[PDB]
Amino acid sequence: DNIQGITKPAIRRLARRGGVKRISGLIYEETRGVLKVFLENVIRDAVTYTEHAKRKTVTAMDVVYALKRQGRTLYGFG
Amino acid sequence: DNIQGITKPAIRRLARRGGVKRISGLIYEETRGVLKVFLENVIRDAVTYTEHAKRKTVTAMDVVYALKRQGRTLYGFG
Amino acid sequence: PGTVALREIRRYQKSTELLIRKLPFQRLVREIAQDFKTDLRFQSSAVMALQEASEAYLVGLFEDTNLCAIHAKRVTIMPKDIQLARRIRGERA
Amino acid sequence: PGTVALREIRRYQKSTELLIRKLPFQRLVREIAQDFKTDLRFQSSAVMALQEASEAYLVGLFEDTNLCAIHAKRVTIMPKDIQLARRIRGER
Amino acid sequence: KSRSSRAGLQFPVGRVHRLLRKGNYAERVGAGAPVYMAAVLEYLTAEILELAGNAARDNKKTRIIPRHLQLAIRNDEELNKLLGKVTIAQGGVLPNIQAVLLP
Amino acid sequence: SSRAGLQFPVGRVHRLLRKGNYAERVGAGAPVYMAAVLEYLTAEILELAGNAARDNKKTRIIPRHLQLAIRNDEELNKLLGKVTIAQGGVLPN
Amino acid sequence: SYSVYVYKVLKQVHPDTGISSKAMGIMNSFVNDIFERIAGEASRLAHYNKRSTITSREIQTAVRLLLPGELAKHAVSEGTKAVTKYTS
Amino acid sequence: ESYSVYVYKVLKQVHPDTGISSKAMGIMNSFVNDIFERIAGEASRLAHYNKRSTITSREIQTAVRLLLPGELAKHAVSEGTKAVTKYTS
DNA sequence: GAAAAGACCCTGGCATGGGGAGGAGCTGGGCCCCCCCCAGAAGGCAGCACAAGGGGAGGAAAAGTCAGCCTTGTGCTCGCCTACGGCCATACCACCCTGA
DNA sequence: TCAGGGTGGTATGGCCGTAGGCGAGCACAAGGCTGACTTTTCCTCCCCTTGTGCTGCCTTCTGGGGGGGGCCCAGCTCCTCCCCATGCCAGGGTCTTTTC
Repeated sequence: DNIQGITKPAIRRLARRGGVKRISGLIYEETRGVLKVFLENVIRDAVTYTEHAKRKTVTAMDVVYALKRQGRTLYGFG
Repeated sequence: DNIQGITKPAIRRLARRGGVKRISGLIYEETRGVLKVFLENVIRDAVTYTEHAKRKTVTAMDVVYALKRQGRTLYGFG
Repeated sequence: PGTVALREIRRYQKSTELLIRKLPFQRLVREIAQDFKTDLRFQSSAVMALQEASEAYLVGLFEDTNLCAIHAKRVTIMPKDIQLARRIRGERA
Repeated sequence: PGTVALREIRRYQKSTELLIRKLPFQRLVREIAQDFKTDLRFQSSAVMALQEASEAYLVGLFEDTNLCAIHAKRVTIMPKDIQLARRIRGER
Repeated sequence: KSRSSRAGLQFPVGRVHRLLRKGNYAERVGAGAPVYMAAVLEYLTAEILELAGNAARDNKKTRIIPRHLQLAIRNDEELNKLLGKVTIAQGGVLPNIQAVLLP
Repeated sequence: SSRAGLQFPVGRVHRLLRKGNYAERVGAGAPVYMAAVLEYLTAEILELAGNAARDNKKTRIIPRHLQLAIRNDEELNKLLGKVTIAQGGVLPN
Repeated sequence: SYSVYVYKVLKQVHPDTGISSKAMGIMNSFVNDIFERIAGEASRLAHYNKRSTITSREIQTAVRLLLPGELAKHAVSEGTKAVTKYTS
Repeated sequence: ESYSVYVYKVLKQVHPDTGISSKAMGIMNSFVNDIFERIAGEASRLAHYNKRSTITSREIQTAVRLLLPGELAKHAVSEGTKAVTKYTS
């Protein structure tokens, strides 16, 4: 149960970066469950590639492709 | 000039299909501008494909390609 | 003054017809395409494919505009609801 | 109450660091991947790529949520706002 | 021999083979790729068609029209997500209204 | 590259095209065009990312400068609209 | 054009219900789209591992990446069943 | 595919003082290796649309103006027709 | 949707280069542990400003009515464009060596 | 370690002949749709109040970040070769077009 490691201060810093001025008291728990499904999708599309390449180490390239296939390209990691 | 052939009844019928109960009187020109932008964007790609194939007529598939090029794949026109 | 609207919704959601008149829409298509290439010709299926997609884009935009209106505790959709829907789906920020 | 929030907004908008702590993020990632395949190793760059993707996704979501609050004549962003943004986006 | 009966299929594994090769997807194409991608599409078709036939029988009809395919696709959650960018021509929308809108 | 005045490798882009299985035949003008287009786009995205660096009193280019230049535009932002630039941050808004 | 096979599948599942000529011009587009999808994904899967061949492993991984949930589960099962029946 | 050697040359012609950090070089590798697959994925299907088997400067031109915005495609195409012209000549 | 004729490639058979599966060697980088320590999280309390309810007013959609118009279903024509065919011209691929 | 100069060829593509389908243009009703008007009801918008949840601040204590090190399984490379996929031709079985 490491989903509580996305602490309220971290979720509030991420909110302040977007421009949010005041944050409700359910925003933290509601953002945890949003990030959880986002990671659950990407860390499945990356382990798919990893298993196909008959590897056991997830690579930045597996992650970059798993991200590209969801419409979110990422520049910098290869 | 032909943008007003998209009459107020037509936009209101489209909104009723979209489930809109009440419509402000400024929604009509907004929807006309929106439709014009959508059409301008798709027709540009369709005519570019037509020019590449050196044809003079815009085929249905020349529009299906301009539509699947925008993430709006259209089923029913071959 | 809200019952005719509710039966209109129940009528135009059950049907699948094209709610924009074919002749003025084809005129709009022909008048837009001209700025890209003069003396352009269209098929019947080219126009019927442009319209059949332009009448699904607008319906979806309206189902999102209505959601913004309900978010703002309202029933009358306004241009700012369309603007919010378009900004959030990324069509034009 | 709020001017300290505007200065905070400026500070965390001018900065490019990762706002989630790297070790808790890593443990969450390795807890999520355990469901898919156990005994799965990770690179350092792979986890950093995941954390760069997620912290930009969440920051981009918190901008649509703020718009969904300015729409409702509010400044406190709420779960209602997050769901409206995530439904208009297409995720919900 | 009919390779689309050797598999138990009805889609043409031969035509899928020739489409895989002509489409320029790889310099070589295996001997099981056409058979896998003629049972994926056969199953997907058998699923959408079954759902649309059910949607048509729910409307007291005996012929599938694009409305029923759109109803089946937009009523099933998996086909919703798969076909999320698809505009099914002459399909209409799902009959649905908000609860904040009724009297 | 020397014949076409290109700082991007025409031979390498030819090899990439032939090995990338785009078509079974790559012409002699295809990689010359697609090593001037990529070269020009790179020059375009470097001009603004270096101007931003001059705006932050730095002699170095960083992902912050690249994201700043890409977003604070009209056409680069439209092209790179679903791209995550690592260590880029977001525009102060 | 997959019209005859779409007819065969339809007659096999729903033998009483028919299909219109425009509900058939959608199944053709459907099959043509979900072909060019799996085939492009398997092409990427072959290219990344530096292969020249596409097989029923790159097709399976493309199915697993494209189809969601129980769709992918059942499609992978059907594909494996068909390939293991053709091979036998 | 590293373009790091060439991205550094073109900068030396426009900004003769500014450098690129190794983190911002690994981004431009992802950029050029991205618009390369973008252009030659549109110039690829365009051939198959025409039942053609050769990708040439006619299909590269079409793919460029089919993916690049407005004034970008008006310039990206402009540079290529200034390139292939010199290459053949 | 079923019956009937046609034409286009499906499947088998044969010869063949090559692509990847396997065994072995290697090295490297990912996990696991250890220590420190200091910045960050968590909790508690004062206080404050913001969301939500209530109310009232007015103005702008909506519903019904009526008159005009114009889309469209139909018929008819002209012609041009485009897919097919035939012939042939040269562009690029496979291959042999080398130099950057 | 890979791109470039030179050779040969053959297939892909360029150019003219052609004929026929479909796309554009013209009248012509004439009923369904649209536009304008009027009444009026309901919805939007503003204002007030409060009470409550959110913020700001203070203190403490933790656990994540920064190193150092060991090791040990995993991913990359090299060489063999064998088994799989391809180029090519024969014949007909199946997919394509028309009619009811």
